[PDB]
Amino acid sequence: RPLRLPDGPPCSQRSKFLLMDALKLSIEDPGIPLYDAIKCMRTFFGWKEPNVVKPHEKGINPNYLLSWKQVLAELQDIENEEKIPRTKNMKKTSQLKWALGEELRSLASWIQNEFNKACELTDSSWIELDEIGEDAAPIEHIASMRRNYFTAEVSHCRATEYIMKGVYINTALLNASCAAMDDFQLIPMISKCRTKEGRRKTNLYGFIIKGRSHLRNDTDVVNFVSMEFSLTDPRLEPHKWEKYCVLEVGDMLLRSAIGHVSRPMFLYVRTNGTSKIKMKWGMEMRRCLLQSLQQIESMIEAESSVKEKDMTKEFFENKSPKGVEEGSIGKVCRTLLAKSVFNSLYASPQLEGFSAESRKLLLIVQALRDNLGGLYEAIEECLINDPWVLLNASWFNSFLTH
Ligand SMILES: CC(=O)c1cn(Cc2ccc(F)cc2)c(C)n1
Repeated sequence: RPLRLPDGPPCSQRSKFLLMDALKLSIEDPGIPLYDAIKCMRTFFGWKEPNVVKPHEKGINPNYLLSWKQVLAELQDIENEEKIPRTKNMKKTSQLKWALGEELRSLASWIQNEFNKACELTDSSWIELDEIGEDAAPIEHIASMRRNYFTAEVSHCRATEYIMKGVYINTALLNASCAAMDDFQLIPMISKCRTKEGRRKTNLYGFIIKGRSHLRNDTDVVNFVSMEFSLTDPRLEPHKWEKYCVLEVGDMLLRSAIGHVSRPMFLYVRTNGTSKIKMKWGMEMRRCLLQSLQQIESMIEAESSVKEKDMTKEFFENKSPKGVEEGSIGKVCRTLLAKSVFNSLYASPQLEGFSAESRKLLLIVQALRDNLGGLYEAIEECLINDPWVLLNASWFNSFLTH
């Protein structure tokens, strides 16, 4: 019996920042977030008077518009002051006070598309060669080989960009939460990468503005407004953007498969919140790299025990198994990594419940397949509205039909 997935309106985006829909303004950098952000802004000349093109149905849309216009205005002030300050504390306007706070859903196709996008390779590297690991001593020879092979396959992976993006914004927000407790601080969303030719690049995805943050404990919430560039027209999948007000803010000139084209640039705005403990996990997202490697190392040490010989080279160079189901060893590494990253990006008690209880039903059907309710209500009580959980339930059902 397949799990019954819930009927209802399509599920909507709930990550802390854009994933496949993000857009970067970038520079080849010659280290202070706000200076880097302003230089990134200055690379774009297609800005225009912003307007709402997908309203937030439950929020105050004029306040989101006023908030983006305030960002541009206060950045314009910074540009007129002789020095550029290290940080920028927003005026406590009424639109920002409002925005900072002072049901069954069915599976939609977008979340699978997000996951496919996370597995892809980008044209830039997002981690250094020795990024993975915490070891006090030098690693032994086999451990080194395995980490180098693995890193070669995931260093350019889109899921790794999400890791580093996530690490940056969580560190910046958490640091601001105790260094500027009473300020509506403007926090640029930045990542850094290296192009195939070795050039260092600094990327701006947008900004967040934090609310008051007297975080007395791990579960105290700090609210924030995120404002994120995108080329995704929200009118194509409106259900995805239930939680957002979306602005059109510019026009960008692009190289494409039909030469130069001009496409509108959007700004995805929502209010959100996070806690000390979730920001600490966000700072730890590089462990996804380490957890994924360790799942690969289990597979290598299984083939190795059987062959009475270390199988690291034969595993990563694909030289007994007669193929790779996902098509390449590279795709297996990036698939494992994307699962770990999405578990972190989309963490929830629904995911936790689903993971524990679906594994129980897994082993039971495995033992029935090899040798021939209640647990179902436990799993299916986690199938409410979360895109990541619903997708994983959809995947589990394929593992059942097969
Ligand atoms: C209307 C609009 O959207 C707009 C956008 N810019 C670009 C800009 C703004 C602030 C900066 F600190 C750097 C660049 C300008 C000048 N107007």
